[PDB]
Amino acid sequence: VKNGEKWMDRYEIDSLIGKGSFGQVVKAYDRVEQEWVAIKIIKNKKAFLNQAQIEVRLLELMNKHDTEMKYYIVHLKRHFMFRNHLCLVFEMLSYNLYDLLRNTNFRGVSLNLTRKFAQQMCTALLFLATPELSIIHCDLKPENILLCNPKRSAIKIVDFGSSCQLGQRIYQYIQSRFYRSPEVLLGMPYDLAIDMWSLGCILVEMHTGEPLFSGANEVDQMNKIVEVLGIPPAHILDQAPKARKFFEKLPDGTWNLKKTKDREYKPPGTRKLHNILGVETGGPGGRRAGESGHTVADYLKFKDLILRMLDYDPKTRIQPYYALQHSFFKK
Ligand SMILES: Nc1ncc(Cl)c2sccc12
Repeated sequence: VKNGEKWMDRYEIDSLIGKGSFGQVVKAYDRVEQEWVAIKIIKNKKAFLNQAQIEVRLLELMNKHDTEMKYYIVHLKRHFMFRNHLCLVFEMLSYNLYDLLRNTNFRGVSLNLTRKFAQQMCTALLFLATPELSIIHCDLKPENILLCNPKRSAIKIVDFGSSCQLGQRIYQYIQSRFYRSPEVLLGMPYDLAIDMWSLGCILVEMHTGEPLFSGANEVDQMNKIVEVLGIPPAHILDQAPKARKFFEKLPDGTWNLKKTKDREYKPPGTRKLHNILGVETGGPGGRRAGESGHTVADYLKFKDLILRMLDYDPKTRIQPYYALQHSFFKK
């Protein structure tokens, strides 16, 4: 595909926006609606297609509801088949929250702009919790969240390439390693709560500039989580099929971390979030200090809400509705 190309008397190709594992996305001009659109083209094999067909069904299912909460999700306009390649057409958006982080030289955005991103994102999760919908994203992270307009702070979610309805699971190795939840590490079955774990991890990083849990492999990842939150509740490890990839059971019935050939890893639960945020010490690297809106009383409300998102037990973890009513959002 090259600049100039006309497709079936309607779409005029301009350029490549993005690559992917699924195929290519492009910038084209529609002559019926007379507006610019983004076209995502699937690679021509039996494998990507079948998943794509699911992506389309899940998007259409969402277009049918018309609530005040569906406006935090990218809008799908059309789909059609051409030169044996499934093609999806969406509205144009701006750059993503990773580029944004990279333009601060990884120093982070304000608490006040962090709050505005969290509010919008808790709303989108509450929309997918609609009983007649019940959708799990399975791949939340900065790259998959886009600004609506480069002048403004409105956002929307994209890439429903891994998504699945409650009780329709295909794979067990899902999510991006940095944003993977403890139940998926322990090979247990998953519901909607895994997307709320990812949000916690994302929000911390948008204020500090660096990831919360940056593992180089599955064993590395779990150890950087025990550093902050300690050993998980016994009742959970006793059901988890891959609990002995990370821990050991004792005669009385208590668990501990496994052996390892030693220059890293602090003791369980001693890397308190308290210092990762710099609550009583003027923010990350005390870079705020002078700055107004970054008072100690506002920092404790952020700390409390993050720690409700990083509960090990997914039955007792906080849900979209109750998070929108937290003291951190109160005026
Ligand atoms: N600019 C964009 N608008 C919409 C979508 Cl879905 C995508 S995917 C890559 C860039 C981009």
